[PDB]
Amino acid sequence: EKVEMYIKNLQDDSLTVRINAANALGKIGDERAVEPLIKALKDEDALVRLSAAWALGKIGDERAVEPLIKALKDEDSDVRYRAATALGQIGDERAVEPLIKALKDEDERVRQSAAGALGQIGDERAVEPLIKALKDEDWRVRQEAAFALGQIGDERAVEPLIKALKDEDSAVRWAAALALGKIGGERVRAAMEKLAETGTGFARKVAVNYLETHGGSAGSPMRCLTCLKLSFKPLCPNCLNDLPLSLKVRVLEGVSVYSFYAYSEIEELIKSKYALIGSRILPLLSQKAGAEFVKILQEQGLNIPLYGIAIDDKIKSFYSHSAALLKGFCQGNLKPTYGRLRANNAVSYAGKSLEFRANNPRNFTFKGDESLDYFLLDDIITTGTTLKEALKYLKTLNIKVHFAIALCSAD
Amino acid sequence: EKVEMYIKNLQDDSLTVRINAANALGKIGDERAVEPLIKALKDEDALVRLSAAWALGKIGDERAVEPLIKALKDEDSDVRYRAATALGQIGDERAVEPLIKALKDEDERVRQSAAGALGQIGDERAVEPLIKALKDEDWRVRQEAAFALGQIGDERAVEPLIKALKDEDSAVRWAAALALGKIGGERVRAAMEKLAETGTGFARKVAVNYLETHGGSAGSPMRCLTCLKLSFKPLCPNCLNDLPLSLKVRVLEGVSVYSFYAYSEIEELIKSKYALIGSRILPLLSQKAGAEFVKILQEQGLNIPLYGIAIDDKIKSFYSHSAALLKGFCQGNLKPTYGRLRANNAVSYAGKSLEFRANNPRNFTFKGDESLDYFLLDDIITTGTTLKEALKYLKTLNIKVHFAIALCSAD
Ligand SMILES: O=P(O)(O)OC[C@H]1O[C@H](OP(=O)(O)OP(=O)(O)O)[C@H](O)[C@@H]1O
Ligand SMILES: O=P(O)(O)OC[C@H]1O[C@H](OP(=O)(O)OP(=O)(O)O)[C@H](O)[C@@H]1O
Ligand SMILES: [Mg+2]
Ligand SMILES: [Mg+2]
Ligand SMILES: [Mg+2]
Ligand SMILES: [Mg+2]
Ligand SMILES: [Zn+2]
Ligand SMILES: [Zn+2]
Repeated sequence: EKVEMYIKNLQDDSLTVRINAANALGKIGDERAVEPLIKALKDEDALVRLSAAWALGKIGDERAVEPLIKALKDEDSDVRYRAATALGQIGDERAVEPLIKALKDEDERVRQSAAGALGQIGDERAVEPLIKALKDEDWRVRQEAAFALGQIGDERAVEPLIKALKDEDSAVRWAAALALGKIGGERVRAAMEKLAETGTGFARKVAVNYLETHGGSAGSPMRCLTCLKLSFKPLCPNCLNDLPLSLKVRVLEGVSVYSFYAYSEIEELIKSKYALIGSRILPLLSQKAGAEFVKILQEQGLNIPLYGIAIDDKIKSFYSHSAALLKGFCQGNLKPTYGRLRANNAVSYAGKSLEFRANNPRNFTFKGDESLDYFLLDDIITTGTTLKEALKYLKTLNIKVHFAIALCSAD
Repeated sequence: EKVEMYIKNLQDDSLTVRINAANALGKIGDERAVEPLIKALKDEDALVRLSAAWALGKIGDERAVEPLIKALKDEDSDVRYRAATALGQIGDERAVEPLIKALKDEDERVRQSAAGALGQIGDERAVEPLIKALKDEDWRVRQEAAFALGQIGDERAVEPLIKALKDEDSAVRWAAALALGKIGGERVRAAMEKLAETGTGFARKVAVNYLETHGGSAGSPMRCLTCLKLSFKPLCPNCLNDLPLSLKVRVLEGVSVYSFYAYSEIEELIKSKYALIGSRILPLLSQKAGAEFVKILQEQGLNIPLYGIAIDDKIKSFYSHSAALLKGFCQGNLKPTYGRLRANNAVSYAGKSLEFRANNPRNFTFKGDESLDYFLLDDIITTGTTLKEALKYLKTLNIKVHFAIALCSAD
């Protein structure tokens, strides 16, 4: 590195060489450049003074705090702006009182950068002056003071920030709503409830999102089961989107079988198929799967009306589980049919060997129109025994089965 | 409707007619079918008894509560299961004590359906018996008791549910973690902190998501600026994904100009370009835009290395705003270049008429290799004055400008 070369270039006669040396020492900043840059703050030209101030904040050494405090009283508003920004970047408590005075500066950029620096330092002494800054003539200063109050997290700012939600500027209302959510509490919850209902823009977005996780509280309010956010469906769209959809194809009895999820990735959701609460989760997964499958059929060219057959469930389930899973999957040219195929025995293959499954068949029975174009759907495929049996049985009845869907794959 | 026809079919001699009448009255359920269905609960066949019980819960009339309580002591476990489910669907407090006894049933399905019904009713009296049910031999009963305790929301269940996070079944741990998050509090926050760090599966997912919004609390912890969730980037991927990306194309000086967002949809994020906190939001938006644009170039066939030129920013910004916006956009065959194009005046067109803009030009200056394949990038297009001027200037210098990018559109 050339750190020591740039340190020498700070005392050059050429202005463009002195400036480039200060900017270079801001990127490749070493503690060796701190003392030479402190001297560069007393340069004749303001372009060198502001570049040295910028570089000192980028280095972050506590030695530059006192000369940067003197640079807050500089004749040039660009040098004052850089000194205020740098003081917050360093984060030393000594800059708090000098930065509080900079909040009353003539230049709106110096006021704004001093407010942001006070939030970066996080000292409680800045709370009252930043509350006054929420009534500045420049909206950029108001916005920066609201953001700084949220970074400090002092409750003394709650009522002034609630009044800032009625500001004329959209970015100021947004900064105030954010600051409120960062502080939290009962007065904030009540302000968010009014802002979500009557507010607009990004301020309303913050309020709506805050109430999804904090508000709406009740013993039994409908919530998402993977993130606990308030949601009418047991899986919010964000959580549903995060579920890994892995498409696989196997050929069983000449019929193509499509799976959409791996058992290892949705194990708990599958295990909860006979739970009261975790029941309505599977129709959400099959709706996601059916939407991708309908695109596959269009790419294939299979645009004929198709009729779904589900393996009829027994009294061991809370509701018509297969009917709900099939109703969710069906969309586009897919249409659901109920009670066409049923097993004469209620044996469970879960956790059983391939030998047990092959020796315990479900005696299938078909009851419906045989001239229709069908497809069968089931929740999971482990060994393919159940599907091979259903396909073989319907093939003997001369029934058109275009494909089979097994939502989840364990094979 | 045929409600009164099905009411008569309940007293038919044919078994298949009596069953279909009870099932039909469960879908097209009227209060007129309640008294006939109460009589159908005392049928000789269990298939009629369970269908009448199912239909009574679907109707939800309080008159069926007492005969369904008697149906909890039925000889058939399928009729008991249906009576327990229906009692929770109605939600009458009178079923609480009879359902508490059903938690000790021989059939694991009756115990499970009674636990879920107790959670639907929401009465506090079920808390202690449901806590005992968290130690059932059947994991489906344990899972249902954990879900029911979360629906009641009584704090007496916190410590037994914290012990359920160490259950041998994955769905039971998941149900217990959900129930804890639904109750909330300091003991829950501490249990979520250990579960997020040391747990696995969906139980860990719930814990991680709960801590993103409730935990990690500090005065200045890095948070998302649209949902307040803990996030190192000022916009979490979920919030970034929700931002409406609207691609538009205009031709300025023969050069195609691409925009990716509407000003009306990201107004506050654009307005905050010169704010300290809201600064790093725009490079996130241009990274999202550049990822879609790189797919457009591949579809077009423009696979040549392209070099980005940004309109150089002045001392009015916190950092190199254009450099950060260009660095975020560039990916794939797009490579960034800095300080090649600069305006000799710092006039601001924001909120000015088309007349003001056309009479106040930015005297552009190019400094770089002219033989390169370039593209220019800017944050917003309102009237196209700035872009028409930059393109016209570079065209006179015989410089290859393949296209222009204006992240945001106000035109
Ligand atoms: O590919 P396979 O080896 O045939 O296994 C798949 C079958 O296993 C499950 O049924 P199960 O018999 O366990 O019924 P259940 O719904 O009563 O648990 C599942 O619902 C499928 O029907
Ligand atoms: O399409 P147009 O009509 O030319 O307007 C677009 C220009 O307006 C803004 O610049 P501005 O002059 O406001 O600079 P600023 O960043 O200092 O506010 C923006 O950054 C573009 O340069
Ligand atoms: Mg099954
Ligand atoms: Mg559907
Ligand atoms: Mg500009
Ligand atoms: Mg990038
Ligand atoms: Zn969710
Ligand atoms: Zn977010």
